[PDB]
Amino acid sequence: PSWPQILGRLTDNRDLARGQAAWAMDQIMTGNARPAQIAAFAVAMTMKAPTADEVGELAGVMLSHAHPLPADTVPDDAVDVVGTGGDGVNTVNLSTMAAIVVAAAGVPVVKHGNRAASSLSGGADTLEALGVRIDLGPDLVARSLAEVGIGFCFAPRFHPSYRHAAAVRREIGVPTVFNLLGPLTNPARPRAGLIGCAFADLAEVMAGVFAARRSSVLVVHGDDGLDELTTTTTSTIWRVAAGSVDKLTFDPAGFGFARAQLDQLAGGDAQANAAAVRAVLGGARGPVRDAVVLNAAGAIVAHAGLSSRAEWLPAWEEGLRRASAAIDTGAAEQLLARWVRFGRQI
Ligand SMILES: COc1cccc2c1cc(C(=O)O)c1c(C(=O)O)cc3c(c12)OCO3
Ligand SMILES: COc1cccc2c1cc(C(=O)O)c1c(C(=O)O)cc3c(c12)OCO3
Ligand SMILES: O=P(O)(O)OC[C@H]1O[C@H](OP(=O)(O)OP(=O)(O)O)[C@H](O)[C@@H]1O
Ligand SMILES: [Mg+2]
Ligand SMILES: [Mg+2]
Repeated sequence: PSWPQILGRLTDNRDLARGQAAWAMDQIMTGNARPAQIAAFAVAMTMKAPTADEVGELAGVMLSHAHPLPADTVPDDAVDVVGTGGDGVNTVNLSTMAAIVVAAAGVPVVKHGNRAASSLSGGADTLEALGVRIDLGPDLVARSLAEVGIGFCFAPRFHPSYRHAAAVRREIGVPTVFNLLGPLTNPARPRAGLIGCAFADLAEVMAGVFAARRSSVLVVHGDDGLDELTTTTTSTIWRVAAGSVDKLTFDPAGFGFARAQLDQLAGGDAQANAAAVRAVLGGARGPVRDAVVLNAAGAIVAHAGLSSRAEWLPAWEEGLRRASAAIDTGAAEQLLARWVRFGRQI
């Protein structure tokens, strides 16, 4: 296999042969690819229309190189709440806030995350500003998960070999298939997730990757563009269970949610977004709480889907009760405090 062969096949608008995407990602991850080759590959794959098989190969290589968590430290029902980013909206950190709430409801959360790429403050940035340790290695993440109920896998800590691809990703500015890989490469490999995708035309492919792994995942794209379940309008959900993908449209109005405006969800710097987390966890009502509860509920629905018995509407009703209760009882607020204390005590 070679760069001219793979790039030629992609530029000819052909799906790659089995193993080719994997070979390429492996070249990229082993420092053997020129930035020009990485960029050509990312761009060519994106414009060809990536297949689930191809993206799966990419994510598989990354996982094969990632730092794993210690044996038997991640429960079978752990969940992730993470998105591609790239929605261009600069919101409050909805996935991060939802993840705290989900963990406080008693669902084990191992969240994959990163700093901002285009937004003013990404999940990792806001967590850091809240006093949460984002730098923990495999052993200490496993401990955070066991002791606090949530661990955060900072992508750079667990995927050091991806630095070459990351550089190119940042240099070229344009979203590509690489923008899908974060949510697909949680090194703890949780089997459930609420997974945001900013790119409507790539969400189905993301869902196919999770389907191949037999994860229970809702891949979500707000019809306003959010890489989250939105409250401003409907969201498209690619529902993954039992190895197949179902496309659904989701309407919060069905659950008594009032329509919000996008600017009601707007974010600021790390300090402002940290303040927004504190506000929601302290019981402040309004648009941000609503979107947090909705997304927390969706992650709980993904978790419910790990069972073959799971029913969609009962799961949403239970997810919503559980997310609201986790905030209202103070569990979410306390969990954050305990998470901060945990990190200060290593
Ligand atoms: C130094 O910057 C980094 C170090 C290690 C990893 C990553 C990284 C940057 C990005 C990124 O550019 O956002 C990134 C992304 C992404 O969303 O592109 C996805 C990933 C990553 C990384 O590893 C897991 O899957
Ligand atoms: C928590 O409840 C769930 C979580 C995740 C997925 C599903 C789900 C429930 C149902 C369901 O309505 O029994 C469901 C159905 C269905 O049987 O209509 C079909 C699917 C699904 C799901 O994902 C792939 O295609
Ligand atoms: O700068 P952007 O490309 O727009 O990305 C914004 C954040 O979105 C993704 O994280 P994540 O979904 O984990 O959560 P946060 O905003 O939602 O809570 C990404 O890793 C960034 O941290
Ligand atoms: Mg998000
Ligand atoms: Mg977002």
